[PDB]
Parts: sequence; structure tokens; C-alpha cells
Amino acid sequence: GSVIKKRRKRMSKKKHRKLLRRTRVQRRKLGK
Amino acid sequence: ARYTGPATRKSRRLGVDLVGGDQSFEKRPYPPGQHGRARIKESEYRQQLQEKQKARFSYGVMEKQFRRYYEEANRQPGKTGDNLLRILESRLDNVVYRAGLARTRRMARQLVSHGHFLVNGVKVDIPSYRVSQYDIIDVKEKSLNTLPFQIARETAGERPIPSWLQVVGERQRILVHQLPERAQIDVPLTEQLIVELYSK
Amino acid sequence: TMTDPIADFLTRLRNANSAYHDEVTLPHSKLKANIAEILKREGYISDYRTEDARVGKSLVVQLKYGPSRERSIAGLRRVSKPGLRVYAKSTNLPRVLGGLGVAIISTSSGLLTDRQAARQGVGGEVLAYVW
Amino acid sequence: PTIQQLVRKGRRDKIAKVKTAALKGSPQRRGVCTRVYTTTPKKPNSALRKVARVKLTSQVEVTAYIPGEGHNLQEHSMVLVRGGRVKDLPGVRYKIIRGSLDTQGVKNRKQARSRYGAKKEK
Amino acid sequence: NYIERVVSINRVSKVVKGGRRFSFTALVIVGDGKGMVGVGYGKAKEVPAAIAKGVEEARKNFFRVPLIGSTITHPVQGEAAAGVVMLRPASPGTGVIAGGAARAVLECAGVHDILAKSLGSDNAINVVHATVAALKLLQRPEEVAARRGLPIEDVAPAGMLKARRESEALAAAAAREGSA
RNA sequence: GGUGAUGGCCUACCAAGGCGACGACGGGUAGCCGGCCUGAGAGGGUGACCGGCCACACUGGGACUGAGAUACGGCCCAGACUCC
RNA sequence: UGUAAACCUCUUUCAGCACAGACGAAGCGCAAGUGACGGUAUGUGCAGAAGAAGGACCGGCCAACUACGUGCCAGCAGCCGCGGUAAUACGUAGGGUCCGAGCGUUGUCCGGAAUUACUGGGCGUAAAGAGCUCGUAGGUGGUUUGUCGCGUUGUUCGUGAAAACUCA
RNA sequence: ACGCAUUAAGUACCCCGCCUGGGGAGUACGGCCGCAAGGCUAAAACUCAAAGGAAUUGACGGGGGCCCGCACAAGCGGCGGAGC
Repeated sequence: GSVIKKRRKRMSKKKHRKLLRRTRVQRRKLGK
Repeated sequence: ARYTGPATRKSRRLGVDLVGGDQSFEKRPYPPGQHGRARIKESEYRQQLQEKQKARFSYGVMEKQFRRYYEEANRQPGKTGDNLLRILESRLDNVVYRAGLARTRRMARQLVSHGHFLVNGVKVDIPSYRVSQYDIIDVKEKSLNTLPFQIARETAGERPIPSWLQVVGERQRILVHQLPERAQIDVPLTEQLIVELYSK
Repeated sequence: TMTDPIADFLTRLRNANSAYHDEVTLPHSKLKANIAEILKREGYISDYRTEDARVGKSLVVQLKYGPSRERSIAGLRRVSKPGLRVYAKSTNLPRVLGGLGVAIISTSSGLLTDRQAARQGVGGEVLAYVW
Repeated sequence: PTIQQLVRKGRRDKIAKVKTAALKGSPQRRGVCTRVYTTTPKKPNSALRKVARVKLTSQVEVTAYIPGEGHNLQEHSMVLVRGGRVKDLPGVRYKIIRGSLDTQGVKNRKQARSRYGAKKEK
Repeated sequence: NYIERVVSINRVSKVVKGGRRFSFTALVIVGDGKGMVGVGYGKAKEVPAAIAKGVEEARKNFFRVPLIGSTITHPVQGEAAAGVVMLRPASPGTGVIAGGAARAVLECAGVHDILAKSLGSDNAINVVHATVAALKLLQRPEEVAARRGLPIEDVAPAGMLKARRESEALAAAAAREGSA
């Protein structure tokens, strides 16, 4: 169908993975 | 309760003249209000509601009671419409009206409620009394000589009598052969749109 | 794989009746033959032959159409499927098409319509509706 | 799906969202107006819509509309809160009803007096 | 005396260089009130002309409805584009009870007693087409028995034939006051 | 042994089994039903009156008496609360 | 507005005033009486319309429409949304409508919702085929003979308390 | 609807997986796997009255094709600079 539906998920995923790359070491110090 | 307001205007809103004797509607045709002669959107709901209200205000029955009558008709067998009409005609105000003792269902209601009648010996102050097969509706001893029943016996040739009913005495005793069928009812109304209404 | 030759038979019938075929050959089963007999008696088909194949036996249903190719059948519907077997008591038998149809019922009195089953006071497995 | 899929997993109706949770099953609640104020509605509408943050008896602080022309409400006022959606105000689902022992009726209502706590004058 | 019944009026908009160029669509059912009914969809710049075109299309594509009395022969579920309308016959006096589209087509056909229900695609046009498809799927017992190659008795139920004979009497014997 | 009575109900010993994806063990919620409300029905929701069963009687535990006891308006203990 | 009203006539239900006055009790008592309800219900008479009607709604769903005032304010609204000086959507008047000693609102449940679809849905693009296979449990099972009669079906018995629901 | 159309998206049967408005979010918490990256399972609050699918008519395109116009190109004369 349309690619807007792809683009919404795209932006969500992009921002989430940026957040993870940003909090990688914090998340490690907390989890591990 | 009951509707003690003007009578002609309901008939005017509903087109059919239930009693008659006015010139406003009868020269200019319109429902009541300043916005008579207005533009109408011709909805089936208005049709149905108008037949229901025709019945309600032709008789003296209110909606919370007419609903019960409808439900009785729908439960009990046969056609719901003619069962409902049979019920509405098999009540004391209506039988004495149809017998011509009052020439108005309002007047018949006042008479029964004031106790100018009785049924099989026992006094009845209930217009909603559902009469039955083989019912003698006597008038009491004060009432037969009172003026309204004098007027009844005097002018008991104006409107016809149903078949299921007959008056038998100069004292205006009334007898019920059976309960009326849709041919016996003789009312200016259908009966299908009302059941459609309450099936909505 | 194949899981109900009854539905296979009804489908061969339905598809051939849609395509206006005059014959329907299919494998044989005593149950399918009895069903075909019911359809013949109720007038939904012209005839049915039981013949021999290379290996076993075949049913050849000679279907029926009017003069203007009016389909003698308007529908077939398996009901007691594998996975969901439906059984009818003699009281709550189904009226197919308001009664103008025919429900095939398997009972210990044999294979017989809903009408016959209500007559005989019995019920059983509802195989098909064949209006 | 298949019948066996159903007997295994079954049908689960979508969970209806509990609404007016601040009432906690009640039709109304009593609450102190913690902050009476005014809010601006959504974009198509514009007005100064009267509201109050009320701390109910359910231990919940909610926003509540104040229908009618006038209102005498200050903080610390005992108020009776019903339900009712106000579309233009996004974050509000409750209304205040007159005859709350503080919220007197609206002045000079004469058509729909029951909905605004107005007594008949005769 | 053809009874006519509009169910829906809709302002449709073509778009052009200048702007929105409007027109009107009228869905008009018409019938004889006794079993013949037709549907029309009139498209025209003005509402009355649209209705007139709908009337003409309906009277062109009339079709006859099987009945046993003032109801239908058997239940039937008609499907359209996406309109799904079940029809179920009903005992007399219960009244045609249906949404305005199915209701209109049935009241124009003369079906005063019937159960009907739209199960998909609330759009009135496809609903009407679905209802019509149902009425076309209907099968009178006479033509059914012909289709089978049997009597009417052993294909149709005694209740249907009882009501059939009753309606036939109330038609013919009660047409005396009309014929004389 | 115990019970009115069968039974790990309890005990000594013996054997090592038993339950679990067909959801054990846990967590949450809840008295159950006839019925009630809705609904075309299937179903959904509910468990007010009325009627039946259960459970409880400040909390927890315990027995005694007795044909019969969760013994509300009985007993013992402990605890909280109130009072002399 | 509005046969509405005024005015003529009638009627007295109900309420009020006076008198009587229970059934409930083949009961209890072998004592002479015994009814809490109760001097109640109810019957008799008495006077006169005499003491007795509000509430919601009127843009569509949803019958029922105008005027005035306010014009993105005040406000309304369940959704669509209405108010940006000519508002049938706000407020008030009239008028109409729906009910009627009720009327509306809120809350809760079902319906409508075939919107968890057994009856009764679907999955190419609308949400929906696991990335594909193997295979366990499970589900399912070609033709045919016989048997069991578990399912199934028929019949009968018992039970399915009463009340409820339904029919009379 | 586009389209599928004996390689079905048809007619039917069996079995499995999956959906139940859009966002939030295939995210958090928990757990499992993994060296890690991250994956798998998988919400809620809150929020919107839509999100969406196909197709139609137009408009538009730093899409295409064909054709026009002092539109460009080829020329002539100017304005913009001075004064009025």
C-alpha cells in the first residue's frame, strides 16, 4: 500500500535505535 | 394521568379529525402552531408516531399504558395490530362511547371514573377496565335519571352501534357478544405502523 | 488430502451445475450413491449410474436442466463436516429454504430427508442442504 | 478460523476501557475544587471555558467543566461532579452539577432549569 | 398508482479547473405495491430531474417478487458489492421491519410482513442491490416443483400451502367487491 | 490408631512414586445457584428483593457440652479496641 | 396561542366533612371472650370544578420553528459540529413536540456491534500468512465386510424444589 | 475495486499461523536468547475521530509527447541613471 505507513514505523524505529545508541553504556551499567 | 388539554389540536397535528366542529383547520388545513402549513420532510418515524398518537388521543391512554397494550398484543397470538385495537376498544370508556351514552371518549372516561356505571353488579371507577365476553354493563340508579344519561337515551340515534355490542334497555344496559375484530373496530387508522414503531 | 468425499461430491455437483455440464463422473462410495438416490427422488438430478473404473467403481450423475438451461439445483452445502459434526434431533431438524429445500439426514432408518425423518420421528447426522 | 483453533484458543472480546474511573463506579462524587480556572479549547473553537481541578472523595484529582453562564466557585468549595464529555476541551471527561451545596443554580435560566440547578420562580 | 420511494439524495462533486461542479444522485425505488418492483439511480444536475431519471430507470428494470400472501416464500441472504441483506419471512401483523432502504424496496414491492437486516455495507445503494439480489434469489414453490420434476405438495410444506390457499381465497373471493 | 463413617485423617515402617501445556504450582478477582437484565436467538452481563446451599459472627486458634455446633445474643486462650 | 379561554350546562371520581364498618378467625379458648393492622380499607350520604401539572426537547440521528438579544465573546454539544451582527444549534420569549407525577442528566450492563462472527467475520493491496522446512503432542481421515452400540438418534422411567418465565 | 482466474484471490474439505480502529509501541517492565549489536515474547496510562485500501475527477510535476503565442532566439527602439 502506501509508504506513509512504512515511514511512521521508520521514524519510530530510527529514533528508538538512536536512543539505544545514546544510552548504550547507561543501559549496560544498569542492566549488567 | 390523562391529557386534559385541548382536543382539536391533536387531531390537527395528526390530520384526522377525531371529533370535529372547528373552522380554523377546516378552512385552512394545517397542524397547530404558528408554523402550520410548513414544509415537511416525510419521515416514516413521523408517520408511525402519528398513528400511535392518533390512537393515544382518540382514546384516553398514555404511552406507558399503550406500551403495555402493545406488548400484550405482541405476546398473545394473531395479528398484533388488531389485537391492540381489540384491547383499546374493549375498555369501558370506549364501549360506552361506542354505545353512544357520551358521544366523546373524554365524557365516557369522566362517567366511568365518577362511577356512573358498573359491571356485573360491582361498581367500576376504572376506564381502563378491560371488559370481556358476556359482560353486562349496568348504570346505577342515580345515574339513569341524571341528565347525561337522559341525554344519552334521548340522542341514542346519532352514531351507530358496533356489532359486538348492543344496548338492550331503555335504562341503557349494555351487552357484549364478543370482542371486536378489525372489521368491528371501525376506527380511522391502520395498525401496522404502530407495531413497526414499537419494533424499532 | 481428501477428508470428506461427501463435500467432494457436492462440489463436483455444484461446479458442474455452474458450468452447465450434463454429466458428473466421480469415485464411488455407497454413501454417495445413496445421496445421489435421494437427489434423484427429490428431483435435483436426472439419474445416476454406478459403473466400473480401472481400479474400483465410479458414479456418473446425469444432471438435469430445464429447456432454457435452468439449473435444477441452486445450492449445495455440507453441514456435518469433519472437524464439526452436526447432529439433529427429530424436533429441531432444519428446514432448508423455508421447506422448499431438502436436508440429507443419516439415520439408523437409513439415509432420508428431513421430511422423512420428521415423519419417522428420528434424527441424526445432517450431511447436506441441497436446495 | 478453524473449530479446533477456537476450542484451543477461543474468542476474547476486546477489553472495554473503564471510563470515568475517578468516580469508581459511582454516578457522582463529592470533591473540593483545588483550583478553579479557565482553559482554552481546541483549534476550531475559541472561548474561555470554565473548569475546576477537583480532588474527589475517590482520592483522584480531575478536571471538571462548569456548565452554565455564571459560577460562584472558588477554591475549597464542596462540589458535586458527574460525568460528561466536553469535546473541545481535550483532557476532561467530568462535569460539575449545580445543587452541590456550593454551586447554586444559574441565574435567569428559564428553559432547561433542571440541568442548571434553577428553581421555578412563581 | 405506482408507489415511489426515494431512499437517498446525495450531492456528488466533480472537480474541474474552476472548482467543484456539483450534481445530485437519487436512489428511487418504485413498485406496484403487489409484487413488482424496480430500482433506479438517477444522476442529474438538479434533484427533481435526478428523481425523474431514477423513476424511469426503475420502471424500466422492474422485476416480480415471489410472495405467499403479504410476505415472501423463504428466507434468503442476498449479497451485492458489499451489501448483505438477509430476508426472513414472517407471520402477518409483525410488519415490515427493516432499514429505510430494504424497507423502501419491500414496501414498494408490497411486502408488508417480513424480517430484514443489513449485515454489511450500510451504504443504501449497495444495500438496495443486495436486497434486490435476495428477491431475485427467491424461488416460488410452483417453479421449484417444476425445477424438481415433482408435485408442489412433496417439495413445499403444508404451512406454506395453507397460507397460499388462504391468501388465494382472500384474493379471489374477496375481489368480488372490486369486480362487482 | 482414630472416626459416626471410608480414607495420610493420624502414626511407625516399607516402596518411590503422584500432579503438570488437556495449564500443575502460583498471582488476581469473586460467595454459588434458581433466577434477573438485555438480546431474534445463540450469547453477553449480573447474583439486589424473594427462595435454596455454603461461609462467617471483633481478629486468630481451640475444643467442651450435646442427637446435632462456623456454637451471633455460649466457654477457654492470645491479640486489638472500649469501659469499671 | 386557540374550543383554547370567558360564559351556559353537567359531573363528582380522587382529596375533604358525617354515619356505619369489615374479610382476614370452621381459627384460639372451653372460656365467655379473642384482630396489631384499624374506626383503617370499603360503603352510604354532603358541597362545589370545587384542593390537585410539571419536566425535557425543537440543525441531523430525533417530529417539533420563528422572533428578539449576543456574534470566535457569553455559551451549547452525545457525534457531526453551532457561535467570527442578518445564530431555526448559544440565552430569552412565544409556539410546538415528547412524556406526564413524573421528566431529564449521570453512572452500570446488554443491544445496536456480523465490532472476537458457534449461529455469524476475515488475512494479495484495507489490521491480518510465521522467512522456509522437519517433526512431537493434538486435530483430521480413501474404498470395503462384519461386529460393539461409545458418540449419535428414538422411546420410556426418575430427577430437573418452590418461586420465576410462558400458556390458560 | 485494482485485479485473481486450472500455478485462483473461484467452488469446497482438513490442519496450522495471524487480525480485531490509528498513535503510543513491536516501545517500557519482566523474562529468554545473544560476546555484543540487538532479537523474541509483549503491555498499560494517555491520545485522535480518525487511521486506512482501491478507484474517479481535476490541479500539479525541476514526467513524457504534440502544438501555439514578441514567449525565447534574430533585430530595432527604449526603461532603469539626469531634469521635469
